[PDB]
Amino acid sequence: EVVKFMDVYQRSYCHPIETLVDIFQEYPDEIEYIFKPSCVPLMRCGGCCNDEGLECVPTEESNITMQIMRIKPHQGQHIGEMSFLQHNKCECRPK
Amino acid sequence: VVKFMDVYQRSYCHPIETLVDIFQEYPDEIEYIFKPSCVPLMRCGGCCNDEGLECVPTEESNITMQIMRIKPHQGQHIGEMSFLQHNKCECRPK
Amino acid sequence: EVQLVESGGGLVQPGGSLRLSCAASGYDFDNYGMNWVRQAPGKGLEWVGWINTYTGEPTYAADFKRRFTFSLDTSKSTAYLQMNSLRAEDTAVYYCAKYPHYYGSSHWYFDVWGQGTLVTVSSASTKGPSVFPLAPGGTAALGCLVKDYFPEPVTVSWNSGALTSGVHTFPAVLQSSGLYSLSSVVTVPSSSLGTQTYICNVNHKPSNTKVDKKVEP
Amino acid sequence: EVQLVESGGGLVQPGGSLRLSCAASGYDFDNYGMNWVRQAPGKGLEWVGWINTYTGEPTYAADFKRRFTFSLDTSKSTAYLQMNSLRAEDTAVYYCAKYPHYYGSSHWYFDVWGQGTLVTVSSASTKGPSVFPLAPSGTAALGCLVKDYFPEPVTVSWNSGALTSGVHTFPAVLQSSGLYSLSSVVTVPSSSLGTQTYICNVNHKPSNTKVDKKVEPKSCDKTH
Amino acid sequence: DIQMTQSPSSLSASVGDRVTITCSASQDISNYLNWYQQKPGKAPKVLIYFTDDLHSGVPSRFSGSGSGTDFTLTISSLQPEDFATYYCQQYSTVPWTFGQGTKVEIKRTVAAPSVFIFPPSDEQLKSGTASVVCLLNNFYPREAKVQWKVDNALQSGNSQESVTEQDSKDSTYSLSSTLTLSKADYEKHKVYACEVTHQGLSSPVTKSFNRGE
Amino acid sequence: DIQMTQSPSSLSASVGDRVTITCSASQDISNYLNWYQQKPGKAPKVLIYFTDDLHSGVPSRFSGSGSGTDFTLTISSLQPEDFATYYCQQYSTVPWTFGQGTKVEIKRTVAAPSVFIFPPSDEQLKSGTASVVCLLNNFYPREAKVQWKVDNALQSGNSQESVTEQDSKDSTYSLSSTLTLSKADYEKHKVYACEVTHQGLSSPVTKSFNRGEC
Repeated sequence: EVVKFMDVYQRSYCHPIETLVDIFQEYPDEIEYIFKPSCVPLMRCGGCCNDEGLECVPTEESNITMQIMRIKPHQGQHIGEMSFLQHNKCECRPK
Repeated sequence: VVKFMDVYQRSYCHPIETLVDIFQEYPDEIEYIFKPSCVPLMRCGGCCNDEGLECVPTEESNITMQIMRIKPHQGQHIGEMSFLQHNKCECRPK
Repeated sequence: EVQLVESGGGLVQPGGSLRLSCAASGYDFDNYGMNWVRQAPGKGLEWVGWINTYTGEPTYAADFKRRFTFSLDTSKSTAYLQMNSLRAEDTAVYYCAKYPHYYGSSHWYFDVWGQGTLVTVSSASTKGPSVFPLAPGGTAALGCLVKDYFPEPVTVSWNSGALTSGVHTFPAVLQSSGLYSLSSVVTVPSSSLGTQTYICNVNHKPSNTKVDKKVEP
Repeated sequence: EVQLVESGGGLVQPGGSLRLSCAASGYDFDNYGMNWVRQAPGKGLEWVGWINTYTGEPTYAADFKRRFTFSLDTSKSTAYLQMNSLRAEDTAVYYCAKYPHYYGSSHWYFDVWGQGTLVTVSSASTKGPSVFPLAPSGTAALGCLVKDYFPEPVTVSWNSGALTSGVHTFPAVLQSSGLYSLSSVVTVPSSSLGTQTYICNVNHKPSNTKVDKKVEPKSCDKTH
Repeated sequence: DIQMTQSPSSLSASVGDRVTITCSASQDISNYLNWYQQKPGKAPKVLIYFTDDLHSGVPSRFSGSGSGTDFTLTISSLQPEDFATYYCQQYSTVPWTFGQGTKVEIKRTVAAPSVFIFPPSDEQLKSGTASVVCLLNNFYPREAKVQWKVDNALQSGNSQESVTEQDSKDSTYSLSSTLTLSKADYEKHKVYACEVTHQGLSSPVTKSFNRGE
Repeated sequence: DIQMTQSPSSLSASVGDRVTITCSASQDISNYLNWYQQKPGKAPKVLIYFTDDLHSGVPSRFSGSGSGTDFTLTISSLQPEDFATYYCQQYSTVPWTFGQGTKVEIKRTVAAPSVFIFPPSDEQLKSGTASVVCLLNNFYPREAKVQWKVDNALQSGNSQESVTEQDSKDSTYSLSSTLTLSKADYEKHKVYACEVTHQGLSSPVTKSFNRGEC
């Protein structure tokens, strides 16, 4: 079908969306592990603002805890809990 | 706490809603302001079972969305613009 | 169906001011830019400017920055054009016109136009017309004479619009008195001058005139 | 509850082969690596290696690479250790032990173990025990003598686990016949000898011998 | 401001003729040029945008070409309803500007007027004025001559004429001439006549009436 | 392979004493060292991991310290149920390796054995052998002497002893001595005795029976 103008604009406006984030980037100091999965689904600010001078940034944040399998090759393999940053509220602010 | 199996299943390579910048998809449309300037498209994302593999589209389709175009000082109107979606993803080597 | 209906025109004095309105229906008013165009009587076309119906941002042709103002009421889907310090060279029919739906790329032509409202810059007073009959197998001619009115315009119809074939409504003529006059006539079969009533409906809005004159043998 | 139950121990001839099995329960078998550790009679601990239970990939201590093989059956949540070309120095109790939940960083200690299963490299045959009463003659001692079995181990309980305090089950001694012998004794109140019954329960799994010997005071025809 | 100049300013062509209208711009506008048609008493209607894209609903006998500073609108087979004034419009830079317009008249075979004369109505005379009206109906070409005669005296300076726009189905014109006299002068004479001279009449046609009969 | 050396190899301490056990690595291992406790007949149990992290469920009287190549396990107040072998384990490089073990025995007050003697059963005498059993119950310390006499003749070569592990509630030991005879030799003689010598007894204790008399 055709997505109507007002529908597209509401659905694309600045708000938290599920975003797949690479576990190694959120933890650059864990160089020695393989993670499974290697990325996690987190709420992060996405979408656009009403003009090019604004950007979508978080104004409220929380943490969520997920079970991630760590493997260090030849040594061991186990699951455990890791914490990740989420965005709960977003605002359009100047850059 | 999110359990291992659920995190793994939700994070594995599949089409996920993704906010795509309209000018990036239409770099010829140079003089316009677009409203909204991005659209939500199903695009591949997520991870693969090991670092040698990357997530990539295998089946694609188009979606038509009404987008407002503004050339500042000249005019303003809406019309239809077509965008590429991903329907199926596969993990393949890099 | 997309239509723009304009209103607000009529007499205004030199140096005075007035406001025209353009009421939109049959489409989403905010999605298309609104243009204003004017045409002085018997002359060419002149673009005044346009207003962004989503943000309210106006753009004026330079010669009109100082005396013309655009504005929106988006809850009434109406655009407004306000004019002050009017001169005689501002006497014209003022149109509104929306921009088009685009397909592929943007081309700034005017898609749907209002019907236009005449603005007359003059300090003279209105004058309402008097309506006289022009009384009548062959063909017969009949009509009515719309005499001594100001300003333009006057509209004439026959049998409330049921009769349009063979109607001629003549351009108004300006008499030495400064007042307008015109004639409207129709040709009909003679045989029907017995079985058939012919009313001419005359309308001069600036004087609140609405006449229905029956023309008979 | 998280438990590891091993099985498959027993007699095997020098140069022979067998498969040990470690059945897990009470957690997701695929989420933690499984280690194998062995302990020879009276000796220290020896890490054999471990296996990735999610992918199946094994990792062997060097001395074990040629004769020891790991494998999985994830549907039955079981890890296997197969061994061949066996020698006397492989006589040992073999343990499986799972890696732990991590909290901060990863620490490779052994979290939950199996009970262990004993592998005896020998050509001798299986022989079940004889069970004889040690009759009581104030606190009284009584017991039963579990004689002439092979191989280890024998379990002994009293009244099916009801009776646990005052019990001593001495370690087996090897006789010159090459068979084991042990005693199990319990001290009990001297006045309960009439009423209370005392049964000893001997189980020698290698030979499917289960005996229950009731022990009570001997009536004699002379008294000093 | 970009000046747009059309030529010719007006033209006459017969049904079926190819008609051509050009538009020159005071500076390069690439292809940002549209064509409008405007019929009497109506808003203009876009025919063509972007030099040559035909708007939906517009017959295919219209087409456009050109680039830079020179542009052309062609009607490949002029039809009677194509009577109108045609305007070009640039959208290269603001302000949008228009050409002066090109009037298109249809040429057709000569047709003589039908003539009618109307005495002043008893209503009008009540209020003290007399208007005598003479109608020339559905003729071609537009040029016509109407002389008023009162008791055979040729009249002068007391009459006004109006002509309709060319009819869009049969391409004819109609004309009205009004003779205005005081009620007093009107009643001092007997015979009121208008004499019509037109290419389609070999001898002048006279319509007349006698006052009070 | 990294070699873990523990010392001492065994030690003896009283209830309440502070006990310390050291582990030495053949090369730096950072803090990648665990400690395990193994009680008789059970799988090892992790006490401490990562040098000093007390595993949940383990009494706080266990603690660890060290780094590099030197590590210490401490028992701040030794309890009777801490009788065990204690092992260290490095996880700096594969293969994981263990120290050789430290046996911790509990020291307590002298206790004399209670002595009992059991004649052979009748069911066993049929089969042609006779076993006579002497039991030494709940004594300390471990060293005891058992001598058999048949009609006052000291036996030698025909008995075997077995000692239990230190008891985990009272820190005592028990011992059994079994004298083996053919059914023929057992009926040739009448009086059967075991003579027990232990630090808790001022002079030896003797237990005996006569064949066929209760």
